[PDB]
Amino acid sequence: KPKQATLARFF
Amino acid sequence: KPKQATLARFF
Amino acid sequence: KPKQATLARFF
Amino acid sequence: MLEAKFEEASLFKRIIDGFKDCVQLVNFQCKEDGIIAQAVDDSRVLLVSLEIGVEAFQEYRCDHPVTLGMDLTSLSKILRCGNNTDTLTLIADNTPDSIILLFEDTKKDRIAEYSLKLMDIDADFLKIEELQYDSTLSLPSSEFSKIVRDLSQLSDSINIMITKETIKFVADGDIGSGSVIIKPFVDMEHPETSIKLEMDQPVDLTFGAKYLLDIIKGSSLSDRVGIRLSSEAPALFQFDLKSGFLQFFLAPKFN
Amino acid sequence: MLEAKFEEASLFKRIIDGFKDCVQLVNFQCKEDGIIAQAVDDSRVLLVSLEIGVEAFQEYRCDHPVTLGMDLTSLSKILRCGNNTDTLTLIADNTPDSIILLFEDTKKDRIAEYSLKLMDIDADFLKIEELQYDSTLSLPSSEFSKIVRDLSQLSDSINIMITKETIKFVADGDIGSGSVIIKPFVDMEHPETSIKLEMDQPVDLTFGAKYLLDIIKGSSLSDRVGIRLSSEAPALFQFDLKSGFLQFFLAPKFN
Amino acid sequence: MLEAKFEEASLFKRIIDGFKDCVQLVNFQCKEDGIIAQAVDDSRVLLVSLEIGVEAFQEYRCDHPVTLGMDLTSLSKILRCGNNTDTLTLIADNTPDSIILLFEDTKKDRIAEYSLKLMDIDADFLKIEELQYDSTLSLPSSEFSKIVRDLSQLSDSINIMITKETIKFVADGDIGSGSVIIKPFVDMEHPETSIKLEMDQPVDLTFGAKYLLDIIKGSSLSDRVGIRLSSEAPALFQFDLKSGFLQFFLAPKFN
Repeated sequence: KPKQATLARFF
Repeated sequence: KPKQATLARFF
Repeated sequence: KPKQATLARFF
Repeated sequence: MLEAKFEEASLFKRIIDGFKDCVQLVNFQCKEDGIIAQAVDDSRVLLVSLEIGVEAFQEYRCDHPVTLGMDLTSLSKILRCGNNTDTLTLIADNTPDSIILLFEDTKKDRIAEYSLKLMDIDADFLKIEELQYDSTLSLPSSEFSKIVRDLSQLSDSINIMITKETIKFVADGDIGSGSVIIKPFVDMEHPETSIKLEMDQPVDLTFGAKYLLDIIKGSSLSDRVGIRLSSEAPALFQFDLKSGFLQFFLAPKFN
Repeated sequence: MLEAKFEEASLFKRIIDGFKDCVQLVNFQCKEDGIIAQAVDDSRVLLVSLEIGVEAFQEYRCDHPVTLGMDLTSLSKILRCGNNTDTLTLIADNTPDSIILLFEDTKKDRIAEYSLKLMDIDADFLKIEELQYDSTLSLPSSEFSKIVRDLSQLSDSINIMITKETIKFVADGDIGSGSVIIKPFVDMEHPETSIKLEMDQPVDLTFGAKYLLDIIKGSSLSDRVGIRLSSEAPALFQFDLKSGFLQFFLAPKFN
Repeated sequence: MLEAKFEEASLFKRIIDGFKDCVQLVNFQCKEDGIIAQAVDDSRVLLVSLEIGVEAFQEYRCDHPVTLGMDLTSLSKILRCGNNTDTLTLIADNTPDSIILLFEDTKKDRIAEYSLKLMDIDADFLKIEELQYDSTLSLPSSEFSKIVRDLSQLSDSINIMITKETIKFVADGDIGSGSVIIKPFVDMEHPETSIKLEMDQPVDLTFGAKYLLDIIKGSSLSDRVGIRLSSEAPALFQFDLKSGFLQFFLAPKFN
């Protein structure tokens, strides 16, 4: 199961 | 704010 | 008031 | 021998629903001109007053005055059994320890008979009437209901203000404030939507929203609510049975 | 290879709803003449018995006898996915570890495929039949449902009494008592409302309302409920699929 | 001087309902070409983006850019007061500490005036746009809603897979697994039921069901949902106002 990324990776 | 009266005031 | 019987009485 | 036979079982069910949330134990003084009941809530702020109402029954036989002390929760449970619609007749003897509630269907046998043990209070029989009100108004009950439900989200207190040709409901709190303004009108094609006002002098009253939320439960009884207000008297909220009434008397917030 | 294809996904959904609240884990013995299932509740008082019912499917291919042990809560969750109405086909192999539930829409592609891991019980396969009942009756299921729901407010025990031409449901408690009396009738224009009675001898039985509240959940399955009662045997409550049945066997209260 | 007058009070009510469950405090940057709002949730995974939309009002007077910081719970409470249907006009001055919400009925006086104290954030004003998406699709919002609600019972993670002419939603958990497969189609007589797909390359993404359950609350706004997905970018979920939009940006599950 993949772990949840945040929206920080894209800003 | 006004405080709540009872119904004793009228009997 | 009658007490609850189980279904063991019939098998 | 009491025989209060309702045309509709929902009718008694709807009456009791208007009481149950403010008052629990209440005496029902049956006479020969119908049933009068009266109860005060625990905080001594709200008085509920009922009057049925011979013409609201199918039939009403009552040989001698009889008091029925009933727990309204228990009564509700029995009044949920009304297979709507069904005729409901209340039977009780002259010196009763219980009340028989009989449900009969138009096509029978489909008869339901319930018995309910009575409790004895120990009440006031507080029949006191009637005051001079500064202003009296009537509006659709469901309209008054929405107004109360809406403003109640804003504050524990709701203000009622009557000026010339204006009825104004105000709430004020942390969130912010809210004002509903309604003016008298008659729509000739839909007179049941009408807002009527009679003013002898202006009124600025402030009420506990806790109690008004209870009062508006009388909405099921009548499509109209009558409201009478005084500067130094309790407010009167009234839903009209046809005929008879359910009444609420509320003490306002002072100082 | 099992291929139990229902015409309606709600049909299986409605079947399982009649079980889930009394029994959790249950084996579904699939044969070639349909699906039989059977389970006892924890208190050993209620036995649930299911029989579908080749004619209740659109199709039913089942090469060899197959047992599907399923948790009904898990099964419910999958049966909530039925986009009503949708065709539902159960697929399972000869030696299965899971069951495939396929939802297909008439206009597709709008296909849903669910998989459910099986559990193994470890049951009785208790096929025992059938007794001599003193009285047997049938009435509208929704009618029997209201009767049970209503009386349940009064007592933990509900009494069923059959005399000559009379079916009588009685509850008695702290609040007070309650009696529903229904007589046999046929309405020729609405035969589905009919109350039918066959009596060999009178019956006075007392049942746990806890269980009857569960039993009446079979209401969704059939518009009629069949009730067979004996003086010294478990009661049989039966809702008829067209064709097949859902059955409940209840132990009464003695002494 | 802001005067955002909606044709329908439910319209603003329905907009705010799509936000409230993921974000609490949010600035509403009013311009003269409508209202833009934007907020991130606490976990920094979901970004909500709103654009109304001059043509979605009855009227929109806004002399100078104005920021309205509002708590959405408080705002909801006021937006429950919309006597549906009623016209709702938002009034706020150039340097405001509160926002006036005025409800007017076509036949008046039946005017409701609510005031709401503003809070100041302290936000990002994060206007960043726009990416190259591998695939973009549109389907009925209620369809996408059911798909999400259903699969969510099976797992905390929902997988979205786009191959050639195929949109595939997958969930996998303890209970078992579930797969919804939808193919592009147009029904010429009911174009609102259509499923549209544009693919530049396949996509295999996995999303938190917690967030998707929130996203699908935008269902009330539009009967269609647009979904744009990238291999290394946040997903875009969009419900179209007529005209304007509500947008959701979601971070997927990696490694």
